[PDB]
Amino acid sequence: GYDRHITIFSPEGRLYQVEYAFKATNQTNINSLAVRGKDCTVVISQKKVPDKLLDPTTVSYIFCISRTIGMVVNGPIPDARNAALRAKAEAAEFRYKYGYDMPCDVLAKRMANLSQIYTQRAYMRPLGVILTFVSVDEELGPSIYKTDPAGYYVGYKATATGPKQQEITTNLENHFKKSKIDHINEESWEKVVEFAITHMIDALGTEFSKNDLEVGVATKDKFFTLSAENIEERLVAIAEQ
Amino acid sequence: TTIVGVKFNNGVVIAADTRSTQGPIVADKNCAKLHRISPKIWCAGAGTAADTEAVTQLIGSNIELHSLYTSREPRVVSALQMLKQHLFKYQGHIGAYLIVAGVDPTGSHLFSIHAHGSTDVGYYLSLGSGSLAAMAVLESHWKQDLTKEEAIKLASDAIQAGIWNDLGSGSNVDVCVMEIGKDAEYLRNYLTPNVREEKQKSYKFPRGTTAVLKESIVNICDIQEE
Amino acid sequence: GYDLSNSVFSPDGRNFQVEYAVKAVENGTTSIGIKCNDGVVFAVEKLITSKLLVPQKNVKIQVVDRHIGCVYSGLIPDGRHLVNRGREEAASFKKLYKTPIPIPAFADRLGQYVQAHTLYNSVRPFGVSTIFGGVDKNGAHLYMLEPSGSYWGYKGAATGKGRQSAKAELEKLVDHHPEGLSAREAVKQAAKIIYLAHEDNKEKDFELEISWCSLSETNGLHKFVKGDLLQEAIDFAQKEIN
Amino acid sequence: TDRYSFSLTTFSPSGKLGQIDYALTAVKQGVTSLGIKATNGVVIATEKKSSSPLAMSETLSKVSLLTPDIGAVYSGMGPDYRVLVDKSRKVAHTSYKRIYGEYPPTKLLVSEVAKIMQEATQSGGVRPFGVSLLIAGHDEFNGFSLYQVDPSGSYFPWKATAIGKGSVAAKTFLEKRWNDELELEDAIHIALLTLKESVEGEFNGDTIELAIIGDENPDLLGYTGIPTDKGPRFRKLTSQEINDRLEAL
Amino acid sequence: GSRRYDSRTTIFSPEGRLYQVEYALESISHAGTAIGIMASDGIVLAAERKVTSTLLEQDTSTEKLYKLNDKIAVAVAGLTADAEILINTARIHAQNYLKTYNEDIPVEILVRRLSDIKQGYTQHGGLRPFGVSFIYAGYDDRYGYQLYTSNPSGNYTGWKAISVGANTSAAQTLLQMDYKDDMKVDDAIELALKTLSKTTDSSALTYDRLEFATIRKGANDGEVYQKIFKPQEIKDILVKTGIT
Amino acid sequence: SDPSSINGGIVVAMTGKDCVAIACDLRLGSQSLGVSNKFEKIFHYGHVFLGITGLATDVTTLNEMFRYKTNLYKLKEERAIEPETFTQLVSSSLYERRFGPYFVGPVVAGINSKSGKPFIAGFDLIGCIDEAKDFIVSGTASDQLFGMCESLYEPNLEPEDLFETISQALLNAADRDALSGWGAVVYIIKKDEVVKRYLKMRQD
Amino acid sequence: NNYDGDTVTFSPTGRLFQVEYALEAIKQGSVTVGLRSNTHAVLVALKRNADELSSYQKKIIKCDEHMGLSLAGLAPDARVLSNYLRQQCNYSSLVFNRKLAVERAGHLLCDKAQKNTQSYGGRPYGVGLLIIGYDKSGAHLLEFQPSGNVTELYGTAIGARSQGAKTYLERTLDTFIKIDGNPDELIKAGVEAISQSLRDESLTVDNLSIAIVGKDTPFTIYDGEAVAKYI
Amino acid sequence: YDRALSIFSPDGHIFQVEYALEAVKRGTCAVGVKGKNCVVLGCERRSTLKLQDTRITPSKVSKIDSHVVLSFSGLNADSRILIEKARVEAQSHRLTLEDPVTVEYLTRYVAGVQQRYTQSGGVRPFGVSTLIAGFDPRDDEPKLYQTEPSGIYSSWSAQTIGRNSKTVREFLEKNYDRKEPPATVEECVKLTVRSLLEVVQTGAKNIEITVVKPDSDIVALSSEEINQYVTQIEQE
Repeated sequence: GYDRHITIFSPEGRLYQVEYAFKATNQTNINSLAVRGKDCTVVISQKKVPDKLLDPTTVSYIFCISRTIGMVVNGPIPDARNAALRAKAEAAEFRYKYGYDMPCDVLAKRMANLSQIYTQRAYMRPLGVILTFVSVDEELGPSIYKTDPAGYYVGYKATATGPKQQEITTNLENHFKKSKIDHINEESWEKVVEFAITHMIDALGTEFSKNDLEVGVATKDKFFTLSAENIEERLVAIAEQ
Repeated sequence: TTIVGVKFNNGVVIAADTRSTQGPIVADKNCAKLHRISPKIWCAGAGTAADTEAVTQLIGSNIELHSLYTSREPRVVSALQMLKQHLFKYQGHIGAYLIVAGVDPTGSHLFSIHAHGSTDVGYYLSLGSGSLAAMAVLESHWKQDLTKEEAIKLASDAIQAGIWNDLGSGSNVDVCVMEIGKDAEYLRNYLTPNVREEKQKSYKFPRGTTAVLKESIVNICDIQEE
Repeated sequence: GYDLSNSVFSPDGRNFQVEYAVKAVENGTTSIGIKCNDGVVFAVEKLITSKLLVPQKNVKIQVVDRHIGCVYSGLIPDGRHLVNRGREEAASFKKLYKTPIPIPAFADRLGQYVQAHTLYNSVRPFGVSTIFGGVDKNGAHLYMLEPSGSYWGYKGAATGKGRQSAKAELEKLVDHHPEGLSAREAVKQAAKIIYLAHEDNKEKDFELEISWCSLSETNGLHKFVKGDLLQEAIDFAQKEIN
Repeated sequence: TDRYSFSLTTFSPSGKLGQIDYALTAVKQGVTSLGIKATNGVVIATEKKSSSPLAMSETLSKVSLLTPDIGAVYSGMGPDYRVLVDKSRKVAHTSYKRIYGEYPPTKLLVSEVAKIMQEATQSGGVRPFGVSLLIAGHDEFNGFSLYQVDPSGSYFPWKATAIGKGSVAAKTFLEKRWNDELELEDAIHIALLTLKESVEGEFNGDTIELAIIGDENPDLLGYTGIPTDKGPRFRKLTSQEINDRLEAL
Repeated sequence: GSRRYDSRTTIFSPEGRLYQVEYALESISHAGTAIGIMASDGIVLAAERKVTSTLLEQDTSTEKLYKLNDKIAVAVAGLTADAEILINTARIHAQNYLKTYNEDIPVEILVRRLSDIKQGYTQHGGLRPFGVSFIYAGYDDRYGYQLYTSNPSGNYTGWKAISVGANTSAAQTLLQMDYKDDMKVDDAIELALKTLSKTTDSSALTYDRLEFATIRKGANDGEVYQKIFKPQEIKDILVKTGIT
Repeated sequence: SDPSSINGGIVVAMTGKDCVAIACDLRLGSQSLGVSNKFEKIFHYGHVFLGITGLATDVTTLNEMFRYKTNLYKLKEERAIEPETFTQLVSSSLYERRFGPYFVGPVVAGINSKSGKPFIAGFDLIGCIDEAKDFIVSGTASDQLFGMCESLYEPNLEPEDLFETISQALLNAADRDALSGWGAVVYIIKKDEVVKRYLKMRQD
Repeated sequence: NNYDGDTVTFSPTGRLFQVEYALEAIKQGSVTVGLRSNTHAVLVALKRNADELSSYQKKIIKCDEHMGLSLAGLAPDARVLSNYLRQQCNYSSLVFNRKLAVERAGHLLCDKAQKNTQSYGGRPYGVGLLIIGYDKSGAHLLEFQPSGNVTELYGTAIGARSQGAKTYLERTLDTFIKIDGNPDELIKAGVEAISQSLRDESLTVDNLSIAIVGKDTPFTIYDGEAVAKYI
Repeated sequence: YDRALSIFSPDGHIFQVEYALEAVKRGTCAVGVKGKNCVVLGCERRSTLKLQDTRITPSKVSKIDSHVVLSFSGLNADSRILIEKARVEAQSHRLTLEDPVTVEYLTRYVAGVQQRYTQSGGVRPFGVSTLIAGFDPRDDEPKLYQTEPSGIYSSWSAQTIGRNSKTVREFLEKNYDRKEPPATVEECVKLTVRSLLEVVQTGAKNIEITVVKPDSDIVALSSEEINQYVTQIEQE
């Protein structure tokens, strides 16, 4: 019985092949935390620098798809680059053929459809990356949509990824209980970074360096990353609060 | 035909005439030339009649998908890009001369598009053969930022100058007003100018005044049971 | 189970076949790449398995475009096939954009290809690690590409058997120079750690081949270090392990 | 090479096609959904569930528009519905809005989508979408009609039906509650009540997604001034509206 | 492995017989009874649905009778899903012949065509055959009314009376004892129903679970008029035969 | 020459009230030569009537093409095709050959069976919906027809007033045309019965 | 059989096992010995018949007037590689006005074999070629593995009993390299190399086939009484 | 797709050919007897079940040409595929070579469909065997050929294929001779009727006869004719 070897259904109503894709994203041990601000969406993510012989600036998990849409990737780095390339290709296609930059909602759905087609081929194995897309659109405001190797996505107030991401979910949920709104109100993008880092520190019980983090910030109509000096300023401000 | 599209502060107005010609012979006294890419992106078509209708229908289908795929209003510029590319592969063998107007959440737009894939933007554009006649009136009376009533007058009069100096334009004037954050009001037959004067006699004939050879009945309901 | 192909996948989040292919690279010749301030100095052990061989005539070093050296270990045909593919890619870039292909760009293209064969069952996974880099307008770069299709930037890299001796001494090299060394200096340091990595290959004897792409020696073009200068490095390295 | 062109569907030795039995299992792991056809409308309802409590369910759609007067709702896998609804939209436009220049009949559309399923049981590198869809609609030629699309690639018309893992319970509930003549208002009250017994989440209008293909709306048509033309028969109810109907049970 | 997962189901068995073709005949015994009886004034096709429920709408259900052209309809016994693909290929082929010769397709040719498609699936591609059995009611002026069964191997057998699906053997013994070569459509309508009453799949035979259709030459001028009865017209004939 | 006006052929159609009428000439020739007087251009699928003018081979190839399509529709939906859905179909099929175009003018005339509304539409070479509810003209007597038809026609005719007007308009145009003339047939199309009536016309 | 029926699987030992089986085709096959000097390359192939009624089959294929290959393995696998080599060699003359470099033809050949070992439903070709020629860089003698790998040597052998031939060539290694300009001597030393590759197969004149290529000496295959002068 | 559905054996065989011949075995029985002025192919007809309209039921002998006939044994599905293909071949000899087909040409063609599926993958040979017979144009020499599902063909003077072909074969050893085939149309026909009445039995209802006479004469012998030969032979 090959229902674990090719992409056919079992009598449990589940595709085992597809489930195994989720069990690869916890093996590289990258955690991410993403929150929607009031003018930004901020995503902070681990950077594992294992040796002295890796150059940390070229160690990446943040790919800049479009001008305004960063993507953070949780799971193996081969599949990460293949996904990043595909996502970029389709976004440029969308600008080219429809005459405006691709929205985040629609980008999540486009990659979701190709990931589902990769779980419908039995000679193309799905990519085992969970993809988070962060943006600030001017049609949906600050947005997060998280796609997965099955082809499912949903919108998020905030999201986390990784092995210890259940721990992160708790902290964030409490934060949105108090505010009683689905985004953090704070007009400085910098202080939304500081809040994001606080929730990560609670969850993982670890303090961070500037080269243990890699930060991407989507502000209104631009996506950039913070350099390593700038990240240290944010971690200095955690103490100031 | 003449097609004007006049942009204003609160929307954009698209207007056309209803006279449809095939040669110097007038095919239709009334026929709307206003087609629907989307319910908020109305266009009208000039030049070759058959080439305008089919291409606005083809990408109308594709934009409907796009609109369902994003789950929001399509953009005017999205329609313009689909059109531009499709025309471009033929290199202008298919003569579509559309003014494409519409509202979407980033604001009002007005474009014109030509048969090769050339595109122009402005706050008033005119295309077709009566375009010249319309344009003169427009440039006197137009000021930046018109109201809805103002713009409707301006558009309708511009087609009217189309009627006395262009023969591709004639009969009734249609307007469709698209405003931002409201439904589009297709004010069909906004102005009727030239209605037919009453005939001297009624041409009525009693029975058998033309010749018949033989008749018969032929029933076309359905194959009939016994 | 769970190695019969590469569209099998395990509940361990591993692909087994691909991990197995890294063991082919472990059976290869020792090869190193030192990222320098102004370039990269590659060196590769070429075994003398017989005095029948012809020295410095069997290259494991194939140049791509003009400024990217590529040297590898593992299955020699598979890596030459990998580099043939990437020479076509280099040409296409030069065609379209009328400029030599950058090092990050060349890496991305190779990575997609090796990544593709670990998804298809119609095409067999790679069994090569390649160490490649060079000098373009964005600096010196050094990249190591796994058969799984992973790469990173490196301040030092190695692959092959004798990477055990090589890798350690690159930790001391960064610790010598936490702001790197000269291209000149790296000639004698690339030679030195092939001679220390000849202690995982001390069954046989070997021939040193050295090549470089650096701004300050060759002008950011990949050339072979030959003649008296190749022999000067061999004399240096030879003394260290004695 | 790539010699996958052999079907991954095969007959079983006691009859019946093994692959679609497996897909039918996938329908009973999915959410619950139902449709009640009234004589002056249709109501369709489903339950919303999320992967995180930090996931928004105001951006989550499981009821989708195929054409303005025709809606769809699924039970089964999310991914499998997501591509297939796009293909349902696509074939309505390529084959009846580029040929017959209008939105297809409900009967017609349902047949075309079963062809798409049928070639996902034929040939290698495909396997059937493991969902059943309810396609509620109104056309001007067969009236209201309510359909159930199978992962077999078969369809049946119904008067009231359910799908999902709580389908058997739901249709037995509906057995007593259906009458020859129904009001749309009563139909809504039955729909939410039936789905109360099959939903283990909240029963607020936030988490219960409600949509009617009831009477048409010409103020959502997007233009006005052709009386002749009619607007969307579909109307999705937002969360507050669904709460008003919960108090009206 | 692009041959490690192939099982080979387009091969013969040591008997000379295809595995998948043999299995298909089983899965068609699942679907309910379907009957064709050839009178002389027409052909009666009568099929009892293989599903019923009371919240199921059976007044618009088409799950057995489908028109391929205005003189040729089929009854389906097997999967609805499998049959559908062939039904639309049939429509194209019948109309293609009308388009080019300006003459309606004889019954022989169409039956042969669908059979070739079924054989084609076992001949190549590694494809499974669609497990369908059709009972063809057809008219042509060259053999008059023609009755046929085709099986999922792609072979056709002429008949005077025949049944496929559930209780195929029982149905057949009833036809053999009661058939005349001088039967009318009226006689054949009553025979069809009484045979379905002994091969019924609930405990009662009901009009709303029956599709019933005839092709009659009673329709004037020599035309053949297919009429697919409504369940409320099938009810009328259910009182004729006194089941009800 | 132009391959549309090489064989001529003409079709007239007018609306009435609770009726439509379409009529054609029987003349079909090749160039100067008259070939047949035994060729009808009016065909019907259900309660829709199709008249087709222009190039001969395209008259007959499109006649069987529209028959191919309407059979598919009819078997599928199990109902008669409507005049409005038929227009859309005609428009799309003509546009298929945009290059190497068709050289005809199809004419759609029927009665909407869901409102009782008379309905007509016209088409020319590669497509164009000619919306009118007055008349639609085609062929090499179009000049003859548009003028004639406009003057005689009054809105809301009876089936029998409609018969006298459409017969006249055809007769005088056909005899002031060289590529028409030999004979005429007129369909008077009601909701329930269609009478087909030949006209005695002068042999031209 | 776990991975031995497949050509697309690894192989916990970091191999593909198909490559080792493709190597056993050389062991069961014929033997050929190559040796070169700076000014000459030499192939001495041992031709083989099936029985006495059978004549011997040519194991040297002329590729050009400066190039030749020899098979030691299976003949139908050799028939694929030989056509491809001949085509790319005429192509080099046609397009680039160039005598095809022996080294470079080895690298094109390497990657060709590789992509059929990569593909499922392929194999690594079970023929080892020794490829000689004289080009612009002098003489060359290459070794073609079933994998694809080319190594350049002054003396090598493949076939059964090849190990003893290479023992002979390592002994006389500096002798034959320093006779230059006399084609006669290289041939004589290759006869003695392949005499250590006999198991009483014996050298006669219709078994023995020699081919050489020189600085100024075309690629020519000697048989008959043109090999009888070197016994 | 080219994933072998025909693959070599360790006995130096092909699997699908061994299975094909057994598929020809379990099918119907064909006897072919050729005279000096006729060919006769009489074959077994399955019409055992009642309420079968034998008239509109497919025949066991199909004419391909106006003097070349073909009969079959094995799968009844596969044979009809060949019979469409042969008809194309028949019009192609006319197209490029003029003259209606020779028997020998048509024998190589059926076999060439089989041959194709024998060497290649993604296809398997039809389980079909044929008896091809007839005249070539302007010849009054009978031709009797046999094709088999391998893609092999054999000339015969008499041949039988199908079920209990050995019983029939032995009966024709003691009646028919290569040396002097029957010198009459009717004698040939009656010998084929006699052989079929052994195994097939069961009247003219299961027994069929087709006769080809030299140079463009195909005639079919109705059930009634067949019955009259049956009674006379039974008596004798």
